[PDB]
Amino acid sequence: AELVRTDSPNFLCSVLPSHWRCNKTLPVAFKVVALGEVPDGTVVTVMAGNDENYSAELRNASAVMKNQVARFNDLRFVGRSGRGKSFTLTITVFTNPPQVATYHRAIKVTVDGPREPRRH
Amino acid sequence: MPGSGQIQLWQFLLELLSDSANASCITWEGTNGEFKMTDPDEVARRWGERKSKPNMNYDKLSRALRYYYDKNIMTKVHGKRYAYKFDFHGIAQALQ
DNA sequence: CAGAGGATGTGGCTTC
DNA sequence: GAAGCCACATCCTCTG
Repeated sequence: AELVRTDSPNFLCSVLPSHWRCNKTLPVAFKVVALGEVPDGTVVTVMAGNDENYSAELRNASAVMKNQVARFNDLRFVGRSGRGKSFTLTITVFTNPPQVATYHRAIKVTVDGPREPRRH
Repeated sequence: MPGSGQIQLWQFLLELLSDSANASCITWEGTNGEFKMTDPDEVARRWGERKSKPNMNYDKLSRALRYYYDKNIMTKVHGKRYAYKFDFHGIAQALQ
């Protein structure tokens, strides 16, 4: 799969698309990579961060690190960001010490995913 | 609230209960909230007549009604041939 | 076979 | 006015 940069250069994650609908089977499931050697078994949770509603509702939000690559069976975004607004979703790794990479402008969570707009 | 301007099911369905002349297709069943279903496929037909949706059937209209459960508008009378009931003590927090 | 239910497009309608 | 809502439409699936 394809990766993108982070706000901790020690870890990387999936290319979560521009704009999507409230609660869909993601078009590409979520991979989270450990460059720094991590005990394969450590837990990873995510929290949708936005100046508005700073904790949105998520499902299958917790995942297990395995072979230095934590993957999420199927993460789903329920709690909406707002108009033009995206999520700076936080990414936790439960270790000693635990570490996080902030991730600005992750994905726009609205009611319609961008359907080819109206024909009137 | 948006029931006013654009037509609903529950707002529409009860144009037919209250009106005596549509008992051909439905009726109030008892003192407590319940409702019977006369023609299961003439009902859906008129909801097509309003919605401009000629392909409409029971299976289609019905699904829409089964959404209502999780939102606390109405509920099912279990095992009864095509009979549910309205939750009003909730319609008024849903129009509070 | 009805009935609860996930998924996903649809059309009308407020909000920026 | 596209961008967010909304409340069905449509659909194919199980499992009581």
